[PDB]
Amino acid sequence: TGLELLYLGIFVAFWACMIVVGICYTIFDLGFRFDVAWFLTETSPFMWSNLGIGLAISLSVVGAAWGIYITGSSIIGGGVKAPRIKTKNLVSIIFCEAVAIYGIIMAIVISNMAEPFSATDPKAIGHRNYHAGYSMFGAGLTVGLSNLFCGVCVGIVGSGAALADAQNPSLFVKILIVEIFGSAIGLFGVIVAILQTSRVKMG
Amino acid sequence: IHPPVSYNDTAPRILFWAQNFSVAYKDEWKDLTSLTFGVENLNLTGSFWNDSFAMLSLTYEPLFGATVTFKFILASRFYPVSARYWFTMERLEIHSNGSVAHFNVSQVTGPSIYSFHCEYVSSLSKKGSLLVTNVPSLWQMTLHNFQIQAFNVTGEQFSYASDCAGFFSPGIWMGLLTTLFMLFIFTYGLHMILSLKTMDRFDD
Amino acid sequence: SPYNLAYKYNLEYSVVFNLVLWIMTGLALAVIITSYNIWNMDPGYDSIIYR
Amino acid sequence: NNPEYSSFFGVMGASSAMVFSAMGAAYGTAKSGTGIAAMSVMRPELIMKSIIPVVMAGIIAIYGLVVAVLIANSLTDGITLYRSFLQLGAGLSVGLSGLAAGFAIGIVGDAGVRGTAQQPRLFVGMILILIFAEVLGLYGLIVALILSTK
Amino acid sequence: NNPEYSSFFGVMGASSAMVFSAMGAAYGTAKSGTGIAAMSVMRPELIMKSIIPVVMAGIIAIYGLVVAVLIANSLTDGITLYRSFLQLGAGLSVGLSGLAAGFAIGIVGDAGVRGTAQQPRLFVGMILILIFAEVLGLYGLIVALILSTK
Amino acid sequence: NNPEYSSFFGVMGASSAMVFSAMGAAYGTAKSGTGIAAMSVMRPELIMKSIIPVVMAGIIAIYGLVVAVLIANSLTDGITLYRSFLQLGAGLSVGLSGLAAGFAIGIVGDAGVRGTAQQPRLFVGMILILIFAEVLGLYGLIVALILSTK
Amino acid sequence: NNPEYSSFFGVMGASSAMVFSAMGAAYGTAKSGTGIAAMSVMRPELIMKSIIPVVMAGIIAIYGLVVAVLIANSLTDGITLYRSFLQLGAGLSVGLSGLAAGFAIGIVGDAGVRGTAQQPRLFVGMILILIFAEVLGLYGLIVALILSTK
Amino acid sequence: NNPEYSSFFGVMGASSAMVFSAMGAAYGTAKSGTGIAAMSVMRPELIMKSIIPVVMAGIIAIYGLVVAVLIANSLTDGITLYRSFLQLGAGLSVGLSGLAAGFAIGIVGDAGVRGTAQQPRLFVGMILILIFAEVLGLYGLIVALILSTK
Amino acid sequence: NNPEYSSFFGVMGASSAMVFSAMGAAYGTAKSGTGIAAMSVMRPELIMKSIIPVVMAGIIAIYGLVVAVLIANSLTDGITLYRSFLQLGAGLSVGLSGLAAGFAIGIVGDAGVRGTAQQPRLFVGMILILIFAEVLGLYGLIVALILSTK
Amino acid sequence: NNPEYSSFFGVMGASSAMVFSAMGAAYGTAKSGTGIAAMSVMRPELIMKSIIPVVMAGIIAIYGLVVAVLIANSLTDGITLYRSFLQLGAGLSVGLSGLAAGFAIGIVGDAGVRGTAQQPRLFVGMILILIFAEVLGLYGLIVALILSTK
Amino acid sequence: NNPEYSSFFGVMGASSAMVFSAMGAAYGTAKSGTGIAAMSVMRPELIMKSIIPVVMAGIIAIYGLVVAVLIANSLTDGITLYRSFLQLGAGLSVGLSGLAAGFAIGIVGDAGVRGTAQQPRLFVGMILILIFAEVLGLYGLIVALILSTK
Amino acid sequence: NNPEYSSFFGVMGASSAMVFSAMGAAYGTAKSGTGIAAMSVMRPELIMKSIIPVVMAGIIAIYGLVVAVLIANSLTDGITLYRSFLQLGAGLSVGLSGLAAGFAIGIVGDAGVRGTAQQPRLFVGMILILIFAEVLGLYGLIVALILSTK
Repeated sequence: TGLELLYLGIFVAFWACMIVVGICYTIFDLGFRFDVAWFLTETSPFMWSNLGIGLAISLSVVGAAWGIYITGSSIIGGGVKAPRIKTKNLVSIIFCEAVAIYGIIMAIVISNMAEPFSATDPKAIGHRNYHAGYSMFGAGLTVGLSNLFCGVCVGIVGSGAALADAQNPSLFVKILIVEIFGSAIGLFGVIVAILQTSRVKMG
Repeated sequence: IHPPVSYNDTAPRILFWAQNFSVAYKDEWKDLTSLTFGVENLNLTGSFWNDSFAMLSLTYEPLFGATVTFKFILASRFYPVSARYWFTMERLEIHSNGSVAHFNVSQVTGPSIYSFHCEYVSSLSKKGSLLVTNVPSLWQMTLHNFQIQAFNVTGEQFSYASDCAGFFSPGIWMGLLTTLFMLFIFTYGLHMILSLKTMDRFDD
Repeated sequence: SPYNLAYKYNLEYSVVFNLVLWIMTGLALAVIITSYNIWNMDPGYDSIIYR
Repeated sequence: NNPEYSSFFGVMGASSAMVFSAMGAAYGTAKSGTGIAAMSVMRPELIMKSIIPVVMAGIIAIYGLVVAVLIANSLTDGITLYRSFLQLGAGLSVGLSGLAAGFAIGIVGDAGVRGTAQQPRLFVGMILILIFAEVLGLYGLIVALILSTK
Repeated sequence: NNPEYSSFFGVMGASSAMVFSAMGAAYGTAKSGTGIAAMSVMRPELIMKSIIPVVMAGIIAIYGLVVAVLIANSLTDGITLYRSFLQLGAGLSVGLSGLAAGFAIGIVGDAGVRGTAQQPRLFVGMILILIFAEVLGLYGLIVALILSTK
Repeated sequence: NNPEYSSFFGVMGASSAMVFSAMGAAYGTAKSGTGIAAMSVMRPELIMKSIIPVVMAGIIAIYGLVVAVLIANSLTDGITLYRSFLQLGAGLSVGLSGLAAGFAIGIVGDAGVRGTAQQPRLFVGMILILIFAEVLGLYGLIVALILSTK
Repeated sequence: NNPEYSSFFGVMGASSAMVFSAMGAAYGTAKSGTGIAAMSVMRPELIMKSIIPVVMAGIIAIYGLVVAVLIANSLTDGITLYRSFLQLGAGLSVGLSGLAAGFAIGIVGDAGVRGTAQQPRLFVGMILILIFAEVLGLYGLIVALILSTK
Repeated sequence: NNPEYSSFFGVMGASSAMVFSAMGAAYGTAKSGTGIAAMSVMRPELIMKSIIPVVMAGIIAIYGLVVAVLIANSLTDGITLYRSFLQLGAGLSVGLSGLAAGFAIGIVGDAGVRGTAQQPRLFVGMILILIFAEVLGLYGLIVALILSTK
Repeated sequence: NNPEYSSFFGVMGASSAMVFSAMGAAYGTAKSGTGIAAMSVMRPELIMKSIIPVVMAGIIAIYGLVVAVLIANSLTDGITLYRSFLQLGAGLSVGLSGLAAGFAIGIVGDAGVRGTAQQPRLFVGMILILIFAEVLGLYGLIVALILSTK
Repeated sequence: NNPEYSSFFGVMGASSAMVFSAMGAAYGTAKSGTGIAAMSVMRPELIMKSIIPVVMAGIIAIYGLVVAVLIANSLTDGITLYRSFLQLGAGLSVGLSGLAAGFAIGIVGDAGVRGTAQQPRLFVGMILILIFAEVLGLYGLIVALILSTK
Repeated sequence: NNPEYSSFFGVMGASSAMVFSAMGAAYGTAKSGTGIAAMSVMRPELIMKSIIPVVMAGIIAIYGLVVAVLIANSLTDGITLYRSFLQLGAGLSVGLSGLAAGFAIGIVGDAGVRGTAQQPRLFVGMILILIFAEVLGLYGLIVALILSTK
Repeated sequence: NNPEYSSFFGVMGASSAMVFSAMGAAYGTAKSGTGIAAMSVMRPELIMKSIIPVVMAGIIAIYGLVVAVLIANSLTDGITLYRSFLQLGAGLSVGLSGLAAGFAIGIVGDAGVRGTAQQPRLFVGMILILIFAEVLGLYGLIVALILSTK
């Protein structure tokens, strides 16, 4: 209970304050404040780029860890009464790890796009450079969260497969198709992050 | 209260005020305030105003043994996204007897309906470094509580002022978008670690 | 003021605000969380709760 | 020309398009896959029928991919701010509708395989209920194409 | 004349029409689809009658689609600011009324389908109650049509 | 003369009037449909007579529509902000009163229907407590009409 | 002259008087109708005399209507902030005091009705308790009449 | 002279004095009503005596009202900010202390009446403890009177 | 001369000192009252001794009042910011230490009174514990007096 | 000269040292007092030994008082931010280390006492464990003394 | 030259690398220590083999250490924001990866320890699954070694 | 050149080292002390060995104190932000690593101590896993010493 009330309390108090601020800045005619242009312009392009790089890893690794803990715990729990489980079902672990590898590849590619601007003014930075910062953030967040959800998916269905296999061995190869449809999601997160990255250049 | 400088052409056009106006040449500081505000004989030569450009000009003859003129250069481009005219002081130029020292003015911008106010338009880092020199300079300046308005003025009274300091800054947004992002991540850390449990029993 | 001068809001004001807002939100959450934890603490009177 | 931050909303279009469809397709597949695997122990023959909720949740990932590709191939530093907002609308409109479809597919896929394993006549009903779930991803795609290619 | 960002509200209109109608229809389909799936084990003949909740949840998705298409085809590069807010209004009005209608079609559909398997007479009662659930979508549509064409 | 943002509040009036009344009517109809469905298992005869909680939830949906059309038909470019706040207050006043009425119709509709099966004399009581729930939607209308036409 | 936003607070006052008292009278009606309906199986006759909690819940909504009308008739473009703030205060004062009175009427009405079902003496007691509940809505009205007329 | 917004705090004072004291009085009345009702089955006589916690909860709303009227009479357009903050402080200081008193009267009322029905000697103890609950509002009133008049 | 938005902090001092202390004394009173009530059934004689935790909670409200009064009398139009913050720190320090002592008394009063009815020897242990509980209110007072006169 | 408003953090330091250590000592006392009270029924002799967790909890409040007084004595209107922050950090360092120590003292007091009544040999163990729980407050105090006097 | 705040992001980088990998390794060790405790009572001989998930959780925190040291050795006042954000990237990238890998090692460790105890054929299976979990920490390390040296 | 407000980060450094290390060591101690006192009833001979988790919890607080002193004795008025952020980084880096180690020490202490009473062989296993829990505080220290000395 207490942590749910804390997160709900923060979420409600935050969005209630954004409603009151949104109304108050509107009705007082302060629309020259709330300058989202100022926020996106003066917030450094390096921040967006590096959140993109670090999330492309860490959200993918958070997905793959979630995936490993879920399928690996059923593997071990069923493997008590069915020692055959440990080999065939390891594919659900290898597909979780593939979701992290999709992360690592995409984060290394984004890291190879990061370069020093040597500029501290919005016009001196110029459009290509802001566009790099944002598109690198977006690519990294796209792969990062797509892999997060793919890892949650693969482990879940891998737990399904391992608990079914423990009861009837012939089921494993037939069920295992669902982990392919899971692992497609991470790959689509990679394809989008590739396309978001494909046009950027920092410098 | 010291009376604002009021450039008059058919009507009041440019209003200017400070708590304290000062300058230095070779780091020798002087107070211009009594030489400026409420001075009916104040020399405004070379000043100009237009619908879309403005040039306030303050000339001092006895200052540092030289005729020194201070130019404020202000623009009011329409900005397409914002769809309001936005005032921006572009440059401050110290027209000295020998040459011109150039200062860019940083954050001096606001919506045209409203005026602008700042605690320290200044060349000194201790007072915000809003006046920038890309080259070495013999000059320093500080406008404590600088307030300016240079288009759609009415009467001698300033309109509502946009302040140079809001609830946030670029350094703070970068700070918060890290801290109030990694506190989401630390909360995931804290929610799982606080969800650790132990057995209430052990085996036979 | 007759000239309609500005309210003289200082520089550093975004820093004062992000000190006082986040220090007060930290203190107010530390009070609220602790107060919630002690207010909903188990009073532990199992010897009589059933009689 | 355009402002420097112009491409931010369009980037969040492409990212929302994929991420919320990945969330949809992952929950739709995860939920359905638990159903399929648990069900298959009782009725091992039913796997080749019971994969259909998963293929449906895979189509939601394809909808998120399609719009994210079209947005990403339509991004540039020179983008007008108007098109950049339309690209965000497109990305949310497929992404969150893909998520809405994923939720429905996941819930009805799991109930549908479980029902089907007791009563094989549900299978036609399950396909109809999945069509009415998966078509929300298609409506998200229609609106997202209309926005992203305008 | 108008803010270059003005289209952003009408774009959140088009998205919200679609997204919140999809979330309405998804919940309507998830909830009643679970009901149909469990129900069909006891009364298999009712599959091709009990589908009506799901069909009406699809109609809420259609209301989202109509307004989202209407807004998206009515957006323009230089859109007049109040005409953009009208489009936001239209999009939330149908979108969230669609969500509300979806909530009712979901719960009425699930309860009404299970109830009908217990009680063959309930079918006419369920349909009358589902019309009073689905018409909320239609009122959401009427307001949104009027706003989006004002 | 009049502010740029002025019509946004007028829009939020129309939209809220509809959306919160749809939420109210949806909740009223979801609880009432649950009650009628589970009631009907041992009472065929009541399936028609018991639909009155749903019908009164359908009226809350019309109180939302009426104000939402009345606001929508009065939005325009020149709106002087004051009329837009009046419209927001109208839209929240009917909308959230419709939400409160819908909450009450739901709870009294469920409990009242279940009780009516157990004791048919309850039915006149269920009508009386429902008049007192439905009238909150009417007060919501009265205030909203006054504000939106001041 | 007075700020253009000034009417907003008065309008939110009018809305608040209606909305928060409708929430109060709804909750009071919902709990009271639950208690009445649950009673009826054991005591079919008491369902008429047990309306009184619902009538008092209705009266809380009438107090919020009165202040919502008095505020809504007391509005003009140039309204001074001083007066608009009085109207916001009046609105919240009756509104949330009506909500408070509603929480009381509900909890008292349910427990009081279900008690009276088992104990015919309790009626004479619970009416006094319901009066000490409903008077909160009257205190809220008194402060709202007092505020809105300064 | 004052700024235009000056009266806001003082009005939130007047309203908060009534609102939070009405919430304290509602909570105390709701819990006391539940206790009284639930126990009266075993004790038909104690309903006439066990009203005292309800009366004391009512007295907390009176303490709110007193300050709310004293503040509201002390309002004007020209009010100096100092007196306007003092009125907010006074309003919270009675209002929330009334809410604290009402919590204590609620818990002591419910537990006290239940205990009294199981042991009639408790009645004196309950009255003493309820006075120690009720005086918390009166301390809140002292501070509100001191703040509102200096 | 001195800025306003400065008497406000001192008012929040006085308010907090009364409000959080009254909350502390309320939780102390409420928990103790539940204890004393439930206790009296098994040991009717102990009521007059077992009042001690209620009165130990009672002093917390009074410690709040002392500081509230001291701050409130020390307020003025244009109070020096330093003196106003000192009054805030005092007001919190008593109010929230009062709150800490309120919980401490509530929990050890509820447990201690129950324990004492099962074992009379606990009476001395209970009041010894209530020292190190009630002294927290006193320490809030000490620092609050130091701050209020610094 | 140096910033006004600087006092606020120094004042918050005094309040944090008191309030959080009072919360720590309240938790420590409370949790321990539930232990002592519930234990005493089984072992009426152990009461006077079992107080030591309550005494050590009280000492945590003394540590917070010591720093709070030292801070308050070290405040001035002209306080350089260096001293003002040093006072805030001192305040939190004892306040929250005392809170931590208070958590530990409350848990090991209760567990230590309940164990000790079942086996008197644990008493020395409860003391040794409790010294390691209490010394955290002493470390917090050391850092607070070092900071506030830097 | 560079902005005043510039070095801060690299600092939080160094902190997160140690803190988040500490949390992961702490959880890893706590789950594994619990599994070891529940396992040892039945299979005491097995402990020296069942230490594997603990030592692997300790290795995860070395990956945090290595990066937190590399970042810290790379800090200076004059640091350009590019190097500072690369170092924040290294910080979260090892940090949250180590955190996540620690969660997998903990949960797989607790299972693998309890599983091996009942079935010695799983000891190699637990080692293998944990090697995949450790490699997820190594991926965070690889990118954090890249970024901290870029 | 040096700004004002520089102290906040360095000071929150010192305080966070102490506070979070104290929280860590308080959780480590609370869980271990629960374990020891619940366990030792059956095994008096283990008291003077089962203290080791509590001793290791104390050492985490010492790592906190070391860094908090090392920071507190290296603050100066107008310190550069670079050293000040480094002192924050050091502060958090030990403090939260001590918190993480505190959780691990707590859990291995509770499970390892309670398990030992039924199986003496576990004690040496508990020591080893408890070194792996303790050493995270030491990695936190190593990083914190490094940052605070750049």
